[PDB]
Amino acid sequence: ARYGATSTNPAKSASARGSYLRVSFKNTRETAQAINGWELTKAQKYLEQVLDHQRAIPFRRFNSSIGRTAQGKEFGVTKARWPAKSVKFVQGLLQNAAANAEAKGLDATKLYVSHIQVNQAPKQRRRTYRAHGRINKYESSPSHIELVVTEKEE
Amino acid sequence: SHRKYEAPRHGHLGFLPRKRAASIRARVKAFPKDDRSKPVALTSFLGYKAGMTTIVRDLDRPGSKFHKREVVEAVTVVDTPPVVVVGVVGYVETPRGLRSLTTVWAEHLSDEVKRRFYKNWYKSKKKAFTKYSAKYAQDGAGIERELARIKKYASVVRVLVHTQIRKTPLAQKKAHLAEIQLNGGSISEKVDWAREHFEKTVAVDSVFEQNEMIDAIAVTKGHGFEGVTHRWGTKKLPRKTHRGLRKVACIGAWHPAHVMWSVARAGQRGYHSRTSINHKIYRVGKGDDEANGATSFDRTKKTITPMGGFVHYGEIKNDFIMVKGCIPGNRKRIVTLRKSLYTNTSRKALEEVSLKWIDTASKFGKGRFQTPAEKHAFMGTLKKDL
RNA sequence: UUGGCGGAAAGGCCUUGGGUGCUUGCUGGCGAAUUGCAAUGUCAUUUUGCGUGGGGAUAAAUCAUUUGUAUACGACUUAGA
RNA sequence: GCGUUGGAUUGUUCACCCACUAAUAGGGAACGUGAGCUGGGUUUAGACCGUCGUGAGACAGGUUAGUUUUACCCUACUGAU
RNA sequence: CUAUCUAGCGAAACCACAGCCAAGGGAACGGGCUUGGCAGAAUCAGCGGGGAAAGAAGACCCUGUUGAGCUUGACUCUAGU
RNA sequence: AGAACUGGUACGGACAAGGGGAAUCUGACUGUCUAAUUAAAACAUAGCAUUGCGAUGGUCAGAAAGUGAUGUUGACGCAAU
RNA sequence: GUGAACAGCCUCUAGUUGAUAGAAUAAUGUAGAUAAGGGAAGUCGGCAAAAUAGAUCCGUAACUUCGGGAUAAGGAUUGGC
RNA sequence: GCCCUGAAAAUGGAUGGCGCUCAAGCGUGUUACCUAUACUCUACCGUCAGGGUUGAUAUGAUGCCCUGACGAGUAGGCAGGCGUGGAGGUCAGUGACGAAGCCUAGACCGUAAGGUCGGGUCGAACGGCCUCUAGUGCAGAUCUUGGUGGUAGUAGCAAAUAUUCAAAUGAGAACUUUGAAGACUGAAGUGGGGAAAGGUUCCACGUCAACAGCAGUUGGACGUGGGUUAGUCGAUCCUAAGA
RNA sequence: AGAACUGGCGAUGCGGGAUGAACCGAACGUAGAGUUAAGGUGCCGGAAUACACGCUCAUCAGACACCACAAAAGGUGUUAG
RNA sequence: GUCGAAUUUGGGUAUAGGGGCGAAAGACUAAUCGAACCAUCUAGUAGCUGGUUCCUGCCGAAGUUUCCCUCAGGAUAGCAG
RNA sequence: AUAUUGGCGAGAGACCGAUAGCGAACAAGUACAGUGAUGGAAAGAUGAAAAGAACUUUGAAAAGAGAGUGAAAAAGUACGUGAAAUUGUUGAAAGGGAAGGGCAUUUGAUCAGA
Ligand SMILES: [K+]
Ligand SMILES: [K+]
Ligand SMILES: [Mg+2]
Ligand SMILES: [Mg+2]
Ligand SMILES: [Mg+2]
Ligand SMILES: [Mg+2]
Ligand SMILES: [Mg+2]
Ligand SMILES: [Mg+2]
Ligand SMILES: [Mg+2]
Ligand SMILES: [Mg+2]
Ligand SMILES: [Mg+2]
Ligand SMILES: [Mg+2]
Ligand SMILES: [Mg+2]
Ligand SMILES: [Mg+2]
Ligand SMILES: [Mg+2]
Ligand SMILES: [Mg+2]
Ligand SMILES: [Mg+2]
Ligand SMILES: [Mg+2]
Ligand SMILES: [Mg+2]
Ligand SMILES: [Mg+2]
Ligand SMILES: [Mg+2]
Ligand SMILES: [Mg+2]
Ligand SMILES: [Mg+2]
Ligand SMILES: [Mg+2]
Ligand SMILES: [Mg+2]
Ligand SMILES: [Mg+2]
Ligand SMILES: [Mg+2]
Ligand SMILES: [Mg+2]
Ligand SMILES: [Mg+2]
Ligand SMILES: [Mg+2]
Ligand SMILES: [Mg+2]
Ligand SMILES: [Mg+2]
Ligand SMILES: [Mg+2]
Ligand SMILES: [Mg+2]
Ligand SMILES: [Mg+2]
Ligand SMILES: [Mg+2]
Ligand SMILES: [Mg+2]
Ligand SMILES: [Mg+2]
Ligand SMILES: [Mg+2]
Ligand SMILES: [Mg+2]
Ligand SMILES: [Mg+2]
Ligand SMILES: [Mg+2]
Ligand SMILES: [Mg+2]
Ligand SMILES: [Mg+2]
Ligand SMILES: [Mg+2]
Ligand SMILES: [Mg+2]
Ligand SMILES: [Mg+2]
Ligand SMILES: [Mg+2]
Ligand SMILES: [Mg+2]
Ligand SMILES: [Mg+2]
Ligand SMILES: [Mg+2]
Ligand SMILES: [Mg+2]
Ligand SMILES: [Mg+2]
Ligand SMILES: [Mg+2]
Ligand SMILES: [Mg+2]
Ligand SMILES: [Mg+2]
Ligand SMILES: [Mg+2]
Ligand SMILES: [Mg+2]
Ligand SMILES: [Mg+2]
Ligand SMILES: [Mg+2]
Ligand SMILES: [Mg+2]
Ligand SMILES: [Mg+2]
Ligand SMILES: [Mg+2]
Ligand SMILES: [Mg+2]
Ligand SMILES: [Mg+2]
Ligand SMILES: [Mg+2]
Ligand SMILES: [Mg+2]
Ligand SMILES: [Mg+2]
Ligand SMILES: [Mg+2]
Ligand SMILES: [Mg+2]
Ligand SMILES: [Mg+2]
Ligand SMILES: [Mg+2]
Ligand SMILES: [Mg+2]
Ligand SMILES: [Mg+2]
Ligand SMILES: [Mg+2]
Ligand SMILES: [Mg+2]
Ligand SMILES: [Mg+2]
Ligand SMILES: [Mg+2]
Ligand SMILES: [Mg+2]
Ligand SMILES: [Mg+2]
Repeated sequence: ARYGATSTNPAKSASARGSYLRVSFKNTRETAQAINGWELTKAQKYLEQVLDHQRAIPFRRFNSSIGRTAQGKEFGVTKARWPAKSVKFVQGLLQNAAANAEAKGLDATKLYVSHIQVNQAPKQRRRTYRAHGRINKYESSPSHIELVVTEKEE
Repeated sequence: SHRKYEAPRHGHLGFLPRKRAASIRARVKAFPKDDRSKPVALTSFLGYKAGMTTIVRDLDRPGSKFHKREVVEAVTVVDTPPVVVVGVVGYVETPRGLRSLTTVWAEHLSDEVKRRFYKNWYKSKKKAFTKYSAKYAQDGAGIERELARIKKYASVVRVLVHTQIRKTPLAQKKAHLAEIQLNGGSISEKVDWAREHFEKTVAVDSVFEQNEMIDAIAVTKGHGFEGVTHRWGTKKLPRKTHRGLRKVACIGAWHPAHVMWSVARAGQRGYHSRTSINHKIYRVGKGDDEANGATSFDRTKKTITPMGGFVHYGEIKNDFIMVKGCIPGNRKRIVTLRKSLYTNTSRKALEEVSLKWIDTASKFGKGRFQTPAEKHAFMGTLKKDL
């Protein structure tokens, strides 16, 4: 309960979330922003294509010195990637939201991703060993992911 | 302090930037100055670099220690199929430079030139110029008025011509379209020349002649990212050098506190547009003319195509221009040959070559035989055949 | 509406003929008010969307595969109903 | 504007000589340039000699050995979208 | 084999704010100030001119009425003899 | 050990495995040290020379001892250079 | 087994197949090499690299503490049957 | 007098720039004009000074009012005030019908320190006034503790020749098991054992939240258990340097 | 580098000298109006491309003190003596 | 480089901080050596560096005299509240 | 009669209130480090009561969406409240080699006062 700021009808909306998921926060944010606002089935097809390496997730914020690819032209970017782990997590949350929408009795053909946000979970801490007997952090950046799918109206 | 030992600069600053050319076809940035008394003729031609070979010819150079005896010279052979005239472009003089007033194309365009106007030909609907072809419905009233505007205006007239690349062994299959300036007086006749020549082919015999000095404009062979040592010829650092020795040691003084444009730095080498001048044509041979590679002294029935074909290009079956030395660009690459921009009279030009022998041995190795007939005559009978 | 001229950024200029409206060139009749003593007292041009009608035509590019005249990756050059 | 060298000795700058050359002009750019190099010298710690000092030690006195670290940031430049 | 790209993983140095120049003056070498030149999103790979780059409260020099190692008929003592 | 024949005169056919000579300065040599910048000509060495001492002693320990090392020793020894 | 050999290389018993991987093959690197002619002209300095290398036979200087120098130097041969 | 020669330095650049030639240059004269936190007047704030006013209801004579002048400021001094923890008195002060706290480009008051209110969140205490008291105010101290960034999804995860196919298990297999192939350690081993050390890592079962810098169904991980059998092997006995 | 008197900066803002601690003017509570100081009135830039008498043409003209430089010596350049 | 005797090394043992040990480098003595590590005296002293926490109002300096083992400090007189 | 930072038993405070107060409010001289002498932390709070989420559905599962308990789940044992740095989503605005600021006004948004 108590998702992020949403401006859609809870009666026409269905939500899903995953917390403390050990997946890169930056990659998951880019994956979520790639499908934010999309139709449910179109977003699922796009995520399957990304997993197949047929389309790519455009990296807009966490993209410094990552690399260039030709699949970013449709998104007006040169920097896109294929964050398979984030795509799988978001696909799991999308199918969870589809199940909840079906349970509530929403039109699956009118479902679009009305809201999706990824934020930083508490970091899981490990240690790495560095020259001259030094110890540095090796922390992961897990994600809390949430999304709400709503029936499109006029 | 000073350099303490003077040395000429590494590299030429007039060839900057050392970036990739914007197109695989080098632009002709200058055409011969128009002399309004000569007949209307093309000032350039479009061909493809096939490869190199060697010839023997008597050197006609009075005053030389080695006059009137035989020299072996490298020559580059460029396949030059006739270009089809498919358009006409007029340029009027403006205080801001030359400006294209209008362009009048031919009625019917081959798929070869139409392919240039598409990136995906296989899935296209080939609608190009279909409404333009309707401009010739009954009399081409719009067309003749458009040509009349070119005559009333447009102090410079260029024809739009494209290569017949399906006649070359290239798998490209897409023609190269270029504008060639029409030199010769009576601009009205230039449009008359172009209009009459719509859908018509122009052969290399009408542009180039034997012994003529022509200009080679082509995009050089690309070599990707290159270090300073080979990109500019800078001195290799000693073997003792830490962090590598294929570098430039000092890239700048403390002040100005910036790397200067004149310092050799690593980057892309090659694939640059070059215009190399004063290359002499030694042959204007004809594709239909069997025994292309023969001379008045050999008479052996052999074409210009080397035994086994030009390496990486194939067999030459069209008109070809043989130039002395080498030209920018690699094999299979589109090249444009233009007239010399001045009248060169130095006894290197105006010197009339007559070939004595043309090398037709295989470029695929240490070729021993000019013709398959000679190979059989030498080795005799083999077990496989012959 | 007729014809001509203008390519330097022409996109405008000149002209034949008729139609309609005004005509303060001159002489008349009618109306104004209350915006209350002034309040720019809203009259111009610049895009965009939308609805109603009429006119007009019925593609490409990118990804993916491939090529290698190219190339770190992009990019470039290709080919494929 | 365009060139202004190859070498013997010496860490050397400088100097001198051999030789070619058209010429072997003089300089700056934090006495340009060590996250460009090298470390021959100077300029740590080891060691020898001469002089000085009673001595520990001193020497623009000589000699030998002696770790040259980091760029992935911004800009600049070279290329590339 | 890297470097490059991708899947997964994933730090550190450093960080007044930050980042285009020329000249002027200025704490006498500016990224900011003044006068000019200029100046168009977002970027990738190299690179080592600059950030008087980073690493260390300069180890060279000086001061301190701060030491310490060592030496000598410095001063004052002392084990032993 | 020898001979004949044989071969793209190859044959320690891969592996394996001294470069050599003429000298100069310096330390005799073998050996030892600054672990983590100095392996050296530095230290050590046999050799040479000097000094002290016959035990109620020389040299050196212990705060002191009915305490010790040399000494389970004796000048061809121990101790200090 | 080859080989003087616990040298190097390969194999039998036994054990392992464990180091994050995939795709291309730019620059600059790390490691390994080659290079026509010249042969230290590079450099402080032959640094680094190359050259020599096993075995049999011939031959082997100055000097010397007569013990060495010495594998001096310089040469010839090497397989299979 | 003006101008020219004398008059050569290094990034491209400076009457400030543009530019200016009976000047927009130089010498000189006459006016008009522009504007400083300066000057004149006025308004308001504060400070200082001189006064008026207990003839009352007049509760603020530290009060009210009149008049004149002034106001820069580091080190520094003094004065008047704001705020915090706690304390005595008082407001028979506020509050579960919501105290404190926190958020609030919402409003008001004060020059300011700050104060007050509206809304949201929240849940148990708290405040105005007179006065007392101090462990009483932070932007720095390469300040301390803790947390968090850009760097940055970047550097990188490159020594030890090397892995490949199929099946099984499993939600999921480059990494687990089995089989096949190809290799390596090549007996001074990547083999078989032991001493020091470790202490259950040995083995079985179930099992993957964390670790195995990828992954994982596997493990020297996790949870539960099982396992070390001596007259002859050692300690134990003896003595060595020594204590 | 060191003294004397005074004024300033330090401690000080403002207008001007583009830019500047010291120079010129003027010292500062919050504002309005007016006039000015020094400095300026081609544009940047508010203010006369004002008036008047003359001088100067520079193939490195010249352009407001502090101040950001120029000299001796020359010129039938030109002007006045 | 050395590799059969001044060899390498396991275990036990002895030498402990102004002490040991040192084929000697001020070398080693548990990543610590020109005097190890731990705790305490100790919150050691520092004329030296850094920091020093709310507002407003009023006034408002000095780098000068003399003395000091004094010249980075203090006292004194002066300036100021 | 005088001393008493130790032991035992008490009564108190203008003392501190979990980075404070003893190092230790808690399995604190504990975990852990060092060969050793010694060094030595961090760490309190759901809710009145677990009433700690029965059950349905999606997923292999962790969990999610419903349902439910509860005064409150804006209290879910990662729990009284829940700031800032920093981050995501949505909304609004600006942006030619910084940004932030002052005077004055335009414009947009919002708002008290009679
Ligand atoms: K001393
Ligand atoms: K010392
Ligand atoms: Mg970048
Ligand atoms: Mg490491
Ligand atoms: Mg370590
Ligand atoms: Mg020079
Ligand atoms: Mg070349
Ligand atoms: Mg090196
Ligand atoms: Mg060939
Ligand atoms: Mg220098
Ligand atoms: Mg440098
Ligand atoms: Mg360096
Ligand atoms: Mg040296
Ligand atoms: Mg002496
Ligand atoms: Mg990178
Ligand atoms: Mg500058
Ligand atoms: Mg200067
Ligand atoms: Mg700076
Ligand atoms: Mg500016
Ligand atoms: Mg670099
Ligand atoms: Mg730099
Ligand atoms: Mg210092
Ligand atoms: Mg220091
Ligand atoms: Mg003193
Ligand atoms: Mg003292
Ligand atoms: Mg002392
Ligand atoms: Mg020796
Ligand atoms: Mg020996
Ligand atoms: Mg050493
Ligand atoms: Mg060494
Ligand atoms: Mg044998
Ligand atoms: Mg060679
Ligand atoms: Mg050779
Ligand atoms: Mg030779
Ligand atoms: Mg030399
Ligand atoms: Mg040399
Ligand atoms: Mg060598
Ligand atoms: Mg020999
Ligand atoms: Mg010899
Ligand atoms: Mg002059
Ligand atoms: Mg002016
Ligand atoms: Mg004047
Ligand atoms: Mg005023
Ligand atoms: Mg004041
Ligand atoms: Mg208190
Ligand atoms: Mg409340
Ligand atoms: Mg706020
Ligand atoms: Mg409560
Ligand atoms: Mg305090
Ligand atoms: Mg703070
Ligand atoms: Mg402060
Ligand atoms: Mg700090
Ligand atoms: Mg910290
Ligand atoms: Mg990386
Ligand atoms: Mg690496
Ligand atoms: Mg490996
Ligand atoms: Mg593997
Ligand atoms: Mg297997
Ligand atoms: Mg093997
Ligand atoms: Mg096991
Ligand atoms: Mg892992
Ligand atoms: Mg895992
Ligand atoms: Mg276990
Ligand atoms: Mg026994
Ligand atoms: Mg001062
Ligand atoms: Mg000035
Ligand atoms: Mg004056
Ligand atoms: Mg003006
Ligand atoms: Mg003169
Ligand atoms: Mg010493
Ligand atoms: Mg103190
Ligand atoms: Mg005052
Ligand atoms: Mg000081
Ligand atoms: Mg505590
Ligand atoms: Mg808490
Ligand atoms: Mg509540
Ligand atoms: Mg909470
Ligand atoms: Mg925040
Ligand atoms: Mg930009
Ligand atoms: Mg502004």
